[PDB]
Amino acid sequence: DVGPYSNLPFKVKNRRVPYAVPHFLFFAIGMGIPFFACYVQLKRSGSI
Amino acid sequence: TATEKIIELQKFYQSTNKPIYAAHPRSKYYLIPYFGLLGVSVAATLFYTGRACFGIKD
Amino acid sequence: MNYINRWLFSTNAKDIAVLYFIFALFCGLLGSIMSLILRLELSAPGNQILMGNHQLFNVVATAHAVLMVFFLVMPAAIGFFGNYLLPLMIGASDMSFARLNNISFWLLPPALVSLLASALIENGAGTGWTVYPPLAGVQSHSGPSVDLAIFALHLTSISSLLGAINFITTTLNMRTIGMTMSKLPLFVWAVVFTSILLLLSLPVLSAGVTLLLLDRNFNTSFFEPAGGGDPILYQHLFWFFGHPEVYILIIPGFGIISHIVSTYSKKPVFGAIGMVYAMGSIGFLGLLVWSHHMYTVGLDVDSRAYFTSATMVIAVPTGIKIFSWLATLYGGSIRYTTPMLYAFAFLFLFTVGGLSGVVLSNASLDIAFHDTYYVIGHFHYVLSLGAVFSLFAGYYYWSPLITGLYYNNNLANIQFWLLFIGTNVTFFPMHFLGLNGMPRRIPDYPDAFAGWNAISSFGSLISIISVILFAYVIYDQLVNGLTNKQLSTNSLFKNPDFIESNIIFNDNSIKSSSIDFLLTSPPLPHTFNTPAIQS
Amino acid sequence: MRIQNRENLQLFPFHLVTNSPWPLTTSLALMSLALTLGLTMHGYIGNHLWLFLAISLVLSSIFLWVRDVVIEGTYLGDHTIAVRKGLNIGFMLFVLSEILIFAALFWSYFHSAMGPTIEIGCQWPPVGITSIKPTELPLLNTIILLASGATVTWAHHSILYKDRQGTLVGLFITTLLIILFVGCQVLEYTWATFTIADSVFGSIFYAGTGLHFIHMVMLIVMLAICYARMYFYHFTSNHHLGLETTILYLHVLDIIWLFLYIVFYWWGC
Amino acid sequence: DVPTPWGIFFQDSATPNMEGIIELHNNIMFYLVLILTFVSYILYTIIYNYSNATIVHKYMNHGQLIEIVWTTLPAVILLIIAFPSFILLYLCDEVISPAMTIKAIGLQWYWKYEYSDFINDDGEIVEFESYVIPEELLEDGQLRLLDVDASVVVPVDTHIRFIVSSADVIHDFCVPALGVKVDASPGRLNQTSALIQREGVYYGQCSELCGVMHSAMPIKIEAVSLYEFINWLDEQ
Amino acid sequence: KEDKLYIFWGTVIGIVISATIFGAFRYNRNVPKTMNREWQAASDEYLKSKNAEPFTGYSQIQS
Amino acid sequence: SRKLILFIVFLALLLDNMLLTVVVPIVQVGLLFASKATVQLITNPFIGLLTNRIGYPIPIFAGFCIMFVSTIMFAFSSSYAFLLIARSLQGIGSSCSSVAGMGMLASVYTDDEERGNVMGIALGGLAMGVLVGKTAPFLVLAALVLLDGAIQLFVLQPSRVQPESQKGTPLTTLLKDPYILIAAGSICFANMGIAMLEPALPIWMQLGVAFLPASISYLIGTNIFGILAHKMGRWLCALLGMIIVGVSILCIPFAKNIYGLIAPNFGVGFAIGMVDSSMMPIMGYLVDLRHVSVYGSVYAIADVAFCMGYAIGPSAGGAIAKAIGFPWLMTIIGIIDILFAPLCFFLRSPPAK
Amino acid sequence: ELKTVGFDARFPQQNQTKHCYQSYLDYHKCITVKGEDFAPCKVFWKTYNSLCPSAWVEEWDEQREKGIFPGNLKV
Amino acid sequence: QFKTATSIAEVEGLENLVGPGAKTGTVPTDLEQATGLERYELLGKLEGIEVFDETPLEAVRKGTMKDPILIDSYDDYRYVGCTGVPADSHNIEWLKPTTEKNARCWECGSVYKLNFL
Ligand code: HEA
Ligand code: HEA
Ligand code: CUA
Ligand SMILES: [Cu+2]
Ligand SMILES: [Zn+2]
Repeated sequence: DVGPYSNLPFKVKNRRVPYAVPHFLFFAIGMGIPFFACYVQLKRSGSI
Repeated sequence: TATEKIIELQKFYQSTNKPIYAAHPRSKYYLIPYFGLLGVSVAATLFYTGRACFGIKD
Repeated sequence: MNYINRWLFSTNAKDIAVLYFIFALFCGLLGSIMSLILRLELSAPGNQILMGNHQLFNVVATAHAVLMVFFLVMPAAIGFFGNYLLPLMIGASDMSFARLNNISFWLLPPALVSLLASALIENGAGTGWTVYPPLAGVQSHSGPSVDLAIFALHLTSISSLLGAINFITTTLNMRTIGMTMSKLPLFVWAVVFTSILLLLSLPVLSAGVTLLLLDRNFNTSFFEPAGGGDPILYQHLFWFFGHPEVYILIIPGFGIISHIVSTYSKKPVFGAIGMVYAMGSIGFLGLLVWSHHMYTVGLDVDSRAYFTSATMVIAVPTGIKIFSWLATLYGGSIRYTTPMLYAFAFLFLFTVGGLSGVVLSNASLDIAFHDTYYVIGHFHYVLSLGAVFSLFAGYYYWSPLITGLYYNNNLANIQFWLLFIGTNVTFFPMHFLGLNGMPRRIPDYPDAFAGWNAISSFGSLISIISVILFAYVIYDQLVNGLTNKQLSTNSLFKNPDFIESNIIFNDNSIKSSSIDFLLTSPPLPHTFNTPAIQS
Repeated sequence: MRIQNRENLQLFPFHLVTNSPWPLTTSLALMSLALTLGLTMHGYIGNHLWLFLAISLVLSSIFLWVRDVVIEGTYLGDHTIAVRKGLNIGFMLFVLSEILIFAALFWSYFHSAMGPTIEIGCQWPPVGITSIKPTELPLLNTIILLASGATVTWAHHSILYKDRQGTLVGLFITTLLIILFVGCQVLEYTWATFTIADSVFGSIFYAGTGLHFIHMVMLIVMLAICYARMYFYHFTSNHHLGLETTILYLHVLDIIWLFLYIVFYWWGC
Repeated sequence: DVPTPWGIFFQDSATPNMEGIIELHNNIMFYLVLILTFVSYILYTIIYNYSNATIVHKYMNHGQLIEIVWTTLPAVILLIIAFPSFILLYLCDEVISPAMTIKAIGLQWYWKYEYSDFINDDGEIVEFESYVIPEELLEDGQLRLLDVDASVVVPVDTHIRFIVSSADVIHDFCVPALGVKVDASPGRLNQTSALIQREGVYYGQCSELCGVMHSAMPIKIEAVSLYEFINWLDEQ
Repeated sequence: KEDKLYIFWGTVIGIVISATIFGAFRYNRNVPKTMNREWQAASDEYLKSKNAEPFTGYSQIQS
Repeated sequence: SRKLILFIVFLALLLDNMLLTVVVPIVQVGLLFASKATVQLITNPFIGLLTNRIGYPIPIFAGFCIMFVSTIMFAFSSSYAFLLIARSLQGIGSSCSSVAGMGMLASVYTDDEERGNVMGIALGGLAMGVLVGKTAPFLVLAALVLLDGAIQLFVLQPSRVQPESQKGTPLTTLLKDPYILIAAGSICFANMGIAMLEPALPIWMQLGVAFLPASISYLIGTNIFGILAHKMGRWLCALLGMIIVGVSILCIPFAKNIYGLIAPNFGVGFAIGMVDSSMMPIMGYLVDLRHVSVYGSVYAIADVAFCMGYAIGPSAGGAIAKAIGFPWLMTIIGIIDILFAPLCFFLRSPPAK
Repeated sequence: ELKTVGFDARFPQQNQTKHCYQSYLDYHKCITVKGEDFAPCKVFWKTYNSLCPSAWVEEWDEQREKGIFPGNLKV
Repeated sequence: QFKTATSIAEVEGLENLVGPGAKTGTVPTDLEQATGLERYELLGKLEGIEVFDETPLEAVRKGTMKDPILIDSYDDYRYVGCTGVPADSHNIEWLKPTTEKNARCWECGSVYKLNFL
């Protein structure tokens, strides 16, 4: 089964949910966590 | 038989069809408490690091 | 069960490099959004986004330092390019201690959790990246934040030590039949010379951090001056780690550039023995200087004169490497593909960022530049434009071989030009702000420093767009990547010569100087059954 | 390579490890140890029986590694001449790293011994702290260490002349000659006049001679697994790498103790 | 002095030490500009001439004379740089007779100035504390985050020795025009020396990080004549 | 020839977007009271009476 | 101030052993290898009288310039006579530099406790030259340090000839004293064995890893036992040092492999370090107790006793190795080094005058 | 006419933390003997009042009055 | 698990390399306790046969297409690195001979053929 889509941990083709959703959610979480941290520490210290 | 079971266990660890860490009929006694208590040790430090972010102390 | 025994319980060295890449991408996204938070606050005078909180500004700066000194550049330059390429270049099947490679990967996700949990249970850890003793005590930071942040610098230290011992032990006795240790490629020498500094530097950091912990929580008073200690000792015990560290980030970059300069300009490298001796000299003279970070603490007058002399000497070996790269690029034929664009943008910007280091080396001139934005502008031209550019060049060089899927050339060029323009807009007026007198680590500034802060907030929004375009380049590589090899001739590793016909070239396509580009391109799981032969 | 049936055996002398689960479990134990020690020291947990589970699970994880290291060498039989050289180079590069932790602690001693501050009236061992006399129990420990360095040479030179009773007795005598060191040094920590918090002097004296304590519990364990693996016939007269690593580890600790006795216990003025 | 809005270069000097710093920087920039122009011209020649070329000189890979020329020529530059650096390091300091001493102790988020001389028989030492003026209480024309309520007033043409320490954490005394940047660590005294040649106002800011109120801790130095200093010292 | 135009007009529409994003964070600013022309003209008189920047220039006016 | 003198002396001893030992990477061979040591042995007593006349700083930089011009004449020399002349001038420069530098460290650091620490740091340059790529970084680092030294000594403050205020004792008066000679004999007989071991080691038996542990141990030994020799008494350190040198020398004939020499070599180098840093300060102590304080000729005698081993070593060692052999030579030098060690107890309290 | 401490070449460095302590100890040594009103023991008084911060002197005086003081004041 | 070998002429796998046993009260010898790829080296070195070769490439004669250099392998491919006929003239160029095609070394010109054993 050695081939061009065999060394990757995630499945890319012949998949039920298309690959755009797992590709987008990875970057969405990666650029959304450090705004959540700032929101929590702002709300714990009085300011809006 | 004698203390030279070395020439007997070397015909067992070869041709086993199981992994090395679970091949002998003694590895149950080592592997059941370890994996049992590890799932409590990890599940206790994910409850006290989420309770503590909300300000709750003991 | 086959998923678990092959991507969680692993032995293969090349299958941990892909996990290192996936981790490094995430930990380089988080810090870049944290940097965008900082640069959107330092835009105009006043209190704009963080309402009045000067905490959650220092926390963001600390967590942006740690996530890209320890969690992005080192996992990419050690895990993805060192674990994958070094066995294939020296000709070995796998590493010597494979389970230590697996633990050196898996110590890092527990190090991310403690750092992200050092910014939610309390005010936070706003001590800066250098966790100085009398601020990080129990009178300013009294909570489980600094403690959980100095436990994230232990696990990374253990991982780096265990990786370095593996790298040194592998290259000594796991070579092929006809390689002595003078026919090795230059990347293996770069990994060896960074792995020796990882042995010789990390115990001092571990000792200093542990003594800081004992001062905080077991009332020991190593660094408290009410019991007979000095804070300055910690500075020694920090910076003896600090200056080896910043060569650990840059030596694996250099060798990568050499390969690109050897490839897309069809000439061998000018003076390879001089290059390995130059890397050895740079590695040795990074341990005998550490106190140029501390000229204002009150040292002697005969000790500053030693550290000005021992700092400017390091310019002599680096010039040999730069001029040898110019001599390699001089005579040959040059085709401008997307690795050589990043290669050409590295030989100019490392020089500009490194010539500022000679101005800061003098103890007389450091009185005007210490804790000032000139230092920040100095080390961002070398960190963001010297290491990240080498990482992008290495990715665009070795990704078709590892993955087997090609990429669109035009979008990669647009990404490169956006990075170039935005990053040169961002870090250049920091020199002017430094020369006029703006200090470091301040949220709010006097109204005179406004205008340049309006311009350096504009390039960051250019660079984030380049990161998003890089994400789309990866997506276009993974989907329909088999059909992206006939669009452009960039997919060819080497071009036909003048006399070499096309019919002859299609029979004999790959000409190389390493084992790397002659493999089948997915590399096989067990890639060497019979040994390789070198004369 | 032109031996007749050569295809049926491996063509390069290196060890391909089978798939093992222990790297993940060590990391999951260190996660719990780091977070529990960060939390119990500032409230938030209260009960001190989670830290002890974390340390116990870490030590059992190393023991469960070393089992699969032993079975792959005395039963499967994959340790050629090259792999043994790799293991020796590896252990030397951990002994070297464990030396350089003591260098920073020695440099934390000479940065205060030569040049003390003004808060302490400028004097080593300062006023009100009575030091430990070096003509008492710190002589007994030194002579016990020099004897234990001599007894293991009678154990490594009796496995090469094929005398079994003469390898077991020497290892037994060495194992009882390291337990007495720990027993003496735990009695010198209960009959002292100064604690970890009583100066910069009481804080560096219990931090260079306390790491040595942890490093010498490891020799008691490593010598128990070297007596027990010799009693059950695992050691041949030319293939024993468990003894060679325990001998190199003991001698480095003896030389380190001879520098913890002239700098810490004798030199005070 | 005061910072200027679109600044490119240094602030103006009032001390010989800062003039030596400026002269040494302008001496180093000569050689750095020469090296950068040489490297840029070589890359321009490489791009303009040897791009997509038919002939590859793949046997010019050794060199023997040219590797000495890029090893000895940077060394001569380092010796020429190292001569005035050592002269400026050793020469310009308090060689002869300082004439005053001001102790500038750094507390948490303000400054404490003691003029240690002018002592009465009972210990009537003149002392004050300098704070920052808030934005709400500023008058018309004052500089935000730099203007204080009490300023250090010194004469002109007089050697002044500053002894800097701290009581809480590590601070850093800075007046950019005067060329003074020394730490303030909580268990030791540090010294600097300044000579001021012209009257005016000199502004400065703290450097080493101390906590939340790091950006509000200014330093302001006025340089009056001797008669005004005597009239000011008989009022405080 | 039809690819360099694509790269050029891809970089231009990468610079235009960031300018429109940065403009939106420029109208909605907290402007303190000191950043007005009638306040930076009162500072020049104080910097003129106490002689400051004799050699180069002093000017705090940037509207 | 005072530390730049320590830097100058450290670099002077480093260049001494670098130009002495490192000649091959950078009978006729017996005479050519020992050409430097004998001419240094002859011209050492003259500089001790010269420093009392013209002062300390000028012979140091004169020796540096003489060493530089002699090395650059040795660089392109082909004939035998000019090569012998070039190595003779190399030796006569290296004889001025070390003697005047050690005398000026003796002169500036008057306190007895600091002198041992500073000379323990300064003697560590005798092994860095044995350990020591391109080497052009290190030469320009040295050139920068000596530029700093020249700026402070000759530029900022004027320097005249300025002879010393007091007149020192002559060389024969120093040679009539028993204590200075018996202190010098310890250094001589300690260094004699390690001088003779080097040529006979290719005969008995890659090259750098045999000599590396002594260079590792020497720095640690001198930098530790420079400080701690004040409380322990210097005579006891000398006695223990000679004992350990003797035992580690007898340990070599029982070794039958190249890797078995690593452990005794440490036991050589550390031990000879504890011979040196203990005994070289105390000579400068003795003149402060019994004579008038001029430190030139005494450290000239000390350098004579240091260089006697390297002068006599290979020429006699080859003859003994051809005559009897390696293990009996090691046995006789070890018994001599052990037998000398009882009589170093006599330096506990010399009679003051 | 604005006169302060000169050079004092036994302490030539940038750390003046030993000059303060030595001046304080020397003043109290020469005031234990030779009376309290004597002329050269006001050179030391002006010496440590010109370098030392005041809080250090107050803490040292309280530590002296409680009997609890690490120093060599007993000659 | 089966009949034990005495020389390496009777070794048809890992099934012939277990060996006899030691006796009670004796430090065992390596000819009485060794199983895997360790005993195979042991039975090679007591005869003179080196199982794991460390001899480099032939650097004597060039390569013609009629008379090529024969490289021996147990696979269909083997990586061969050419560096010259006087053994250091040619730089390092790597080649992959195959059972269907011969490599030819674009700079100096030696031809390599694969011998399948
Ligand atoms: C990224 C890795 C990196 C690199 C490559 C360097 C390179 C150098 N750094 Fe380091 N440095 C840092 C890491 C790094 N540094 C960091 C992170 C900081 C910030 C500190 C922080 O706050 O924690 C810092 C800051 C810093 C300072 C300022 C410390 C302070 O704030 O006061 C100094 C000053 O001595 C210094 C020294 C040097 C020198 C001399 C070089 C030189 O190696 C540069 C060499 C480059 C060349 C010289 C180009 C060669 C070209 C030639 C053709 C040679 C021509 C010859 C001549 C110029 C004579 N660095
Ligand atoms: C690791 C090196 C590094 C990097 C990459 C960056 C990135 C950036 N840094 Fe720098 N910065 C530091 C070094 C670095 N910085 C350090 C050490 C500090 C702390 C100083 C202190 O604590 O005192 C600091 C802090 C710091 C500050 C805060 C200053 C302070 O508070 O005093 C600022 C603000 O202007 C700034 C600027 C920027 C900007 C705009 C970027 C932008 O470039 C961010 C955008 C990022 C990208 C352009 C690259 C994205 C990378 C990837 C996604 C590629 C992944 C790679 C592979 C695929 C192989 N940095
Ligand atoms: Cu206060 Cu800085
Ligand atoms: Cu640095
Ligand atoms: Zn060829």
